[PDB]
Amino acid sequence: DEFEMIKRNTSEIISEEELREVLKKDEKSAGIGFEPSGKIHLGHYLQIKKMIDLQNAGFDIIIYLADLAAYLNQKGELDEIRKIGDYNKKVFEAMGLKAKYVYGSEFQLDKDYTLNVYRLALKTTLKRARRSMELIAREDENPKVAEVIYPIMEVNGWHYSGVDVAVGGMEQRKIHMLARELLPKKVVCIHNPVLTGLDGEGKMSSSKGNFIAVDDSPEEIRAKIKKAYCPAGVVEGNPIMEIAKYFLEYPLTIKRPEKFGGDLTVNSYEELESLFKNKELHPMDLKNAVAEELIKILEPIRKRLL
Ligand SMILES: N[C@@H](Cc1ccc(-c2ccccn2)nc1)C(=O)O
Repeated sequence: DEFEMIKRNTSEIISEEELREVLKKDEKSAGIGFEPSGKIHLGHYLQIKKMIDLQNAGFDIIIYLADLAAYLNQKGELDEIRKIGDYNKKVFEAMGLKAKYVYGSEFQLDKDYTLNVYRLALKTTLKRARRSMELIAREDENPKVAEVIYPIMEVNGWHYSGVDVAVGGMEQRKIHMLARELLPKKVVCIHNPVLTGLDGEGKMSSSKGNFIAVDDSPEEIRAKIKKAYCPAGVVEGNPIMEIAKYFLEYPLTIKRPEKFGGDLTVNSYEELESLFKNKELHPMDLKNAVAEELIKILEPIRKRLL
């Protein structure tokens, strides 16, 4: 059903009971925001895929091109940030998402909005605001006051958005917790898992250059996958298995030379995981299949961008 379709491949739903209450409503809205990113990667796509799930489930979708957040988070000047946000919109549209796109700065600098930001700054401890930014803040040896304005800026955004559901990666959870504690309307928070970087050494991120971009060329995708961390039998923190879990359609046919066991059809990610944990499926053949199927999945996106 819709709940299950929404829940599929999420890390958590802050409350399932509250989301069930939302799904009874006819008019319901879900939002996500992104600091504009020079490259749109599989992390982004995972969340937009989830936004599409909600859209299919009768939700109106709003995407915040979070230009002011990105400004607060040291991404550059607003005019430049906004150009990147416009590029990001194009990618999201190429992904098949029709939604309303709003630049946070269209409303986040209004006088009454600001006064509410100050109101929330009185209710939010520095310690809690800092903790909320631990996975989000730009690396800074000398953390700026802007870092603790960021979470109250976003919390007030959620308040102003009027959405019933907020979406983001697990790293967003502490900011979302603040929103649920501070605001008169508790937003349902759907968190998506954070993908491991291709080298398996941290989470996948724009600043770490450890991601596959939705517009990477086939040859780039093949090279990135060839080189990725993918230890035999190891599923945990294996970025290739995660791509297989989050992006691929099943039944999945894995091509292999007969000398390695010949073509392999797997009817679910859970079978794939079993075959991989049991070492019936070698990294090399997993990689080849994941690279080819991923290329196919991203191709219509790469094709539109042009
Ligand atoms: N914290 C997210 C960025 C992010 C996400 C959402 C919002 C927001 C929500 C409602 C209205 C306005 N803005 N602002 C910023 C990230 O790390 O990409």
